Amino acid sequence: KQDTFIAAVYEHAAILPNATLTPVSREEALALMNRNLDILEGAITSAADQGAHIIVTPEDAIYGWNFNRDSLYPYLEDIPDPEVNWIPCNNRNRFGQTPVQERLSCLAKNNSIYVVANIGDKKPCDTSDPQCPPDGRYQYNTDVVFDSQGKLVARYHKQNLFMGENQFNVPKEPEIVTFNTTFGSFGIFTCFDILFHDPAVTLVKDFHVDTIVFPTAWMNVLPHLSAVEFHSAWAMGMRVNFLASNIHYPSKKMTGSGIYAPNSSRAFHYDMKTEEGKLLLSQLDSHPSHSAVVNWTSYASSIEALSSGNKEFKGTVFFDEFTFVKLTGVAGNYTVCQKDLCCHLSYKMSENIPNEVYALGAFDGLHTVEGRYYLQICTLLKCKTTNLNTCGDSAETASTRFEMFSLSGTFGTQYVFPEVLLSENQLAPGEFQVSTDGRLFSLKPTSGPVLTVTLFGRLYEKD
Ligand SMILES: *[C@@H]1O[C@H](CO)[C@@H](O[C@@H]2O[C@H](CO)[C@@H](O)[C@H](O)[C@H]2NC(C)=O)[C@H](O)[C@H]1NC(C)=O
Ligand SMILES: *[C@@](O)(CCNC(=O)[C@H](O)C(C)(C)CO)Cc1ccccc1
Ligand SMILES: *[C@@H]1O[C@H](CO)[C@@H](O)[C@H](O)[C@H]1NC(C)=O
Ligand SMILES: *[C@@H]1O[C@H](CO)[C@@H](O)[C@H](O)[C@H]1NC(C)=O
Ligand SMILES: *[C@@H]1O[C@H](CO)[C@@H](O)[C@H](O)[C@H]1NC(C)=O
Repeated sequence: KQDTFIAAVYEHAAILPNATLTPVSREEALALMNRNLDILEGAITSAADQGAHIIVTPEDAIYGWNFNRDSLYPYLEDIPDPEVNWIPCNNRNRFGQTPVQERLSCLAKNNSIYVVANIGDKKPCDTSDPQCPPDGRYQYNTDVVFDSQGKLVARYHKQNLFMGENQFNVPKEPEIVTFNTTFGSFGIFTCFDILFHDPAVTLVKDFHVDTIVFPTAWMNVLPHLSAVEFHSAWAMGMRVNFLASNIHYPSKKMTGSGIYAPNSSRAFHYDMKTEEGKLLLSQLDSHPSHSAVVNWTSYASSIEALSSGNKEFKGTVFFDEFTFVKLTGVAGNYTVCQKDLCCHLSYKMSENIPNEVYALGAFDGLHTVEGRYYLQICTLLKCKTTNLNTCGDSAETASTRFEMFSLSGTFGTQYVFPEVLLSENQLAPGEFQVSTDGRLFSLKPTSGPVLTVTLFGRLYEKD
């Protein structure tokens, strides 16, 4: 047992297979995957050379995301259950046709570092299995973890597939996967999983993991679902360490990797301008200590409305119709409600920028586009233009700094993720805090202009 460790995550500019009309050969698939593994090896060795205990690499980092069932097939391997007790590097012939697992095992062993990666699983089946797909096998999006001896210690099949992941199957039941180390208990899940209850919430609530490792290939959607923004907020809301390893592909708005602790981001990377990968390291506590449990409706339910006779308007945020009120002065106090959710904001801007409009919004309803999930959100955000019809649209930059803010709401859930995002998609580590009574508030003037301050709530039972 050790009290701290060094975490590493790598943002990877993947080598994508070329567009072809029919499946490539096993041999071609393996040659491509090995070209990606050559680059990941560079990151793994560099991290180990700086004393890292664990490194995470991204979802689809080894073969990309452009597949149907058949074009994916040659990239797949049969990945056994870790209960078999297998070190591929030391016993390479135990299960045949497993060169990717072998190389990952050797990378972990030779650099004595835990290695988290995402590859593809195939599970052959018969018609005797009533669930067996017509084409004779299951295909899974699969995280694998190898320990510092090269032993396979975790295998996780992605539960919540994103629209367009037609090449993979959904597992029969959600797989709750953990692995224990000398530097804490770890849980694992993948990209889209972060928006759902199973396995993500269960790992924290039932299995009490200290840290999440998180391969992802996330497409950023402002104002609330940029990777570094939402991932760091989830970590703070769930009170776990969080190691997010993302694909680097600006063409599809993929960039946003980091290492996040319960109180704050520790390192983050965002880059839409280059095609470079990036390795991040940071120290973390093996067993983070926590403050008291946050009651998200406590302060909000205790006060009278901060404003009345609001001039309210409708605005669209990522396809959801929020109820907004405009912030008129350089300082103010507003309350706005939609159905069961009332949202309260107190603020003071550093300067009124005349052509820049900010609004406070509330949403309480079911999201349906690109996925189905129930939301309660209170948001302060920079409107894209001066027109109120653009409040909620994607806004990349702003000029208004804030001297103070305090946001809260009457949430009917205890799963709330506190987000703060500054202009140019920068996080604000150490500049804000969450109180026990559910207030997201500033500790000092913001170091840069504000894109949003948001409390993003999930009511999993209403999905
Ligand atoms: C209404 O908003 C104002 C900000 O414009 C709040 O003012 C307080 O400002 C002082 C600065 O001297 C801070 O110390 C406090 O932190 C601010 N408010 C807090 C903590 O609530 C004012 O309090 C707001 N009204 C409320 C909350 O009823
Ligand atoms: C990944 O699961 C995609 C998840 N989708 C997003 O990042 C999406 O932009 C939001 C933020 C969840 C909004 O709906 C993996 C993936 C990557 C590429 C293609 C398909 C799936
Ligand atoms: C894709 O084709 C280009 C051009 O011939 C080639 O340089 C590259 O190596 C190819 N990649 C793969 C995976 O075949
Ligand atoms: C592991 O190191 C040994 C050194 O002899 C060698 O067999 C192999 O090339 C190495 N593999 C990796 C992936 O580092
Ligand atoms: C949270 O606070 C509200 C209002 O103060 C109270 O009614 C509720 O019982 C509290 N819930 C928990 C779980 O502490």
